[PDB]
Amino acid sequence: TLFRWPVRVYYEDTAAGGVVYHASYVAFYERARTEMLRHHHFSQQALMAERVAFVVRKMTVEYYAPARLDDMLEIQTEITSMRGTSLVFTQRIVNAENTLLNEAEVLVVCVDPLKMKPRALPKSIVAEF
Amino acid sequence: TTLFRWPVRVYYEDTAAGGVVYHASYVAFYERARTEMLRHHHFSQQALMAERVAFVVRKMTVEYYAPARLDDMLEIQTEITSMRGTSLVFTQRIVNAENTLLNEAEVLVVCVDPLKMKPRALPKSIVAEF
Amino acid sequence: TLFRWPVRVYYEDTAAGGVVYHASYVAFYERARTEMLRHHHFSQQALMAERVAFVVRKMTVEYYAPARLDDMLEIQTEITSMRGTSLVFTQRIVNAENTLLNEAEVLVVCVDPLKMKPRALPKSIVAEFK
Amino acid sequence: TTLFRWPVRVYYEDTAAGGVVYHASYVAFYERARTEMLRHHHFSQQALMAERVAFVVRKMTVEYYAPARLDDMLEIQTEITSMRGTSLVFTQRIVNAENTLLNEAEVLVVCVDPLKMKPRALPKSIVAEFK
Ligand SMILES: CCCCCCCCCC(=O)SCCNC(=O)CCNC(=O)[C@H](O)C(C)(C)COP(=O)(O)OP(=O)(O)OC[C@H]1O[C@@H](n2cnc3c(N)ncnc32)[C@H](O)[C@@H]1OP(=O)(O)O
Ligand SMILES: CCCCCCCCCC(=O)SCCNC(=O)CCNC(=O)[C@H](O)C(C)(C)COP(=O)(O)OP(=O)(O)OC[C@H]1O[C@@H](n2cnc3c(N)ncnc32)[C@H](O)[C@@H]1OP(=O)(O)O
Ligand SMILES: CCCCCCCCCC(=O)SCCNC(=O)CCNC(=O)[C@H](O)C(C)(C)COP(=O)(O)OP(=O)(O)OC[C@H]1O[C@@H](n2cnc3c(N)ncnc32)[C@H](O)[C@@H]1OP(=O)(O)O
Repeated sequence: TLFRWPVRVYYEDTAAGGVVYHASYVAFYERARTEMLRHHHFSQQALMAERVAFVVRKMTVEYYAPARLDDMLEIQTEITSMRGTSLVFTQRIVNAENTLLNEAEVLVVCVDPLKMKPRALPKSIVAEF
Repeated sequence: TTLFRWPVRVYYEDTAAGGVVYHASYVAFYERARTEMLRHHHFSQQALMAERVAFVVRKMTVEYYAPARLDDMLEIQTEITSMRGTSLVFTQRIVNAENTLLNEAEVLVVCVDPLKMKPRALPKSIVAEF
Repeated sequence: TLFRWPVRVYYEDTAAGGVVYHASYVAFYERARTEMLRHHHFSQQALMAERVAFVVRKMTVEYYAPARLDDMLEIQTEITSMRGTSLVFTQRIVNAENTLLNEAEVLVVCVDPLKMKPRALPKSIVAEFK
Repeated sequence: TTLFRWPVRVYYEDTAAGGVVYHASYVAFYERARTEMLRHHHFSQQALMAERVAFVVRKMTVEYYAPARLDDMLEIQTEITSMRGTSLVFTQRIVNAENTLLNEAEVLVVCVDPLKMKPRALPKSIVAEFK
């Protein structure tokens, strides 16, 4: 099931060319994944105290069109694959005219954050998705 | 003054090793709140740029009283406390969900022509509003 | 050939939990491409005079092991293919024990800065990196 | 007056729309220079964390006189001007390649135990380095 998250573009996100810096979109995608988890009752600050954490293992981003200061964007996010210790997020960003700006596929691994050691997905998360 | 409130969620990008918000992130938070205060009064800084009007920070003092942390929902509070000629002073504060005062700042802002970095007078539209 | 660029990890690059934030690596790779180009005298000035800019079209990043605060990293960068209007950069990050932390493949398109429309690579870029 | 100098190149990531360096990026640059001044004196904050020693910014004043721009090579200049109990004051400035003064800052830094966010005395070996 799709999760939608709005993001306003501020000065901090722009670069000298007048458009959003290509790495700023990477952060935007992370916020949307965090809010999708939050919507299903997962706080990563809370989980870290339980020695549960999620890290990016692989990421592909393809850039089609720019965003500019003051644009209101929408990040669209789905969990498309789920396995033992990892899951795949498929994401994209559109602007207020529904123009596709870019899209990403993100492989995420569940780890023990003190050992950086992969651990099985909590069955709560497997059931919730 | 007419106070303006803006909520901000703390994400991983805002945090640093050791588990508190990085000190420069607060500076960005304060800027977002000034931008949204302007938006609430019908001003767009992308729009004003084509009109050769922009705002730059000239001086800033920040007090860090207590840390924010990952997943905190914060409130930025913003007032314009002084205006004259080309510049204005914002007084801003940050509180958390307990109403703990985490941070406060005083920001001197100068209106400039962006293609030249010259100070120019605050345009009458702005000063009329605030 | 191979171009090497050192990068020190600072607090701004780290996140809560004590590792480098994943988007920080993306900026590190961009610095190394910029410095690779500079090493061949393709400074920003030189690119502007050639009426070219470079934009990232597609990028894949593999995160094998974390960098941490105070690590001195080495970014290794090579142009692995060059065709028409685009370049592919292959890049890797190792730490001071030569542990492979990260690698990336970056498709970069040559654009004119007016419409940001694709344009053929400058003959000097082609001549230098063939 | 044992000044420490640190060079910084301005990259795209540091700039904002309009073509100047974003005002918060200077704050990061000053932090890098303090960290390198500590490193030159043989201290690592990652290592100090393991000993429950950390440094946090308590107050900062920044003055923006003139902008840095893409690809400028800057020099950050840093001195410790006060050192007392749990805290130090850093005085810093940024010049560009023509020695134009772009920026000045004063930063009050407090030593804390990072697990309790509670101030503690400066490590004796750090006090010895900068006295
Ligand atoms: C971490 C501190 C806690 C706080 C979290 C901070 C949150 C902030 C968010 C970020 O910015 S994360 C920072 C950037 N990312 C990193 O630093 C991660 C660095 N990578 C690692 O440390 C290791 O790669 C990792 C611990 C994630 C995995 O180690 P391994 O090499 O032992 O993984 P392994 O080979 O055992 O396989 C793990 C899973 O990935 C799958 N996998 C690995 N490579 C794959 C691939 N290339 N394609 C498809 N699947 C792949 C693999 O099959 C398996 O799936 P399953 O067990 O569910 O079947
Ligand atoms: C820390 C983990 C590893 C290090 C990471 C370094 C990252 C890189 C550098 C940074 O980015 S630092 C992040 C930004 N700075 C901060 O988060 C510092 C936040 N400030 C504090 O936690 C305290 O002010 C500090 C421990 C430094 C000093 O506490 P004190 O009480 O000893 O000093 P002070 O007298 O100056 O405190 C002023 C006011 O803050 C109040 N306060 C202090 N800590 C508080 C607290 N934890 N919660 C609520 N209020 C607090 C304090 O009681 C007092 O209130 P009143 O004036 O009304 O009496
Ligand atoms: C095009 C940008 C559009 C907006 C995009 C940014 C929005 C996002 C928010 C930010 O991140 S703002 C970026 C950080 N802030 C700055 O870069 C502001 C830099 N400051 C200046 O360019 C000038 O100080 C300013 C135009 C604001 C005022 O110039 P003034 O000379 O009329 O005022 P002032 O007397 O306060 O300037 C103090 C000293 O700086 C000197 N100065 C100013 N501009 C200079 C310059 N360009 N080159 C060398 N010196 C300069 C000025 O002459 C004077 O030197 P002296 O008192 O020692 O004689």
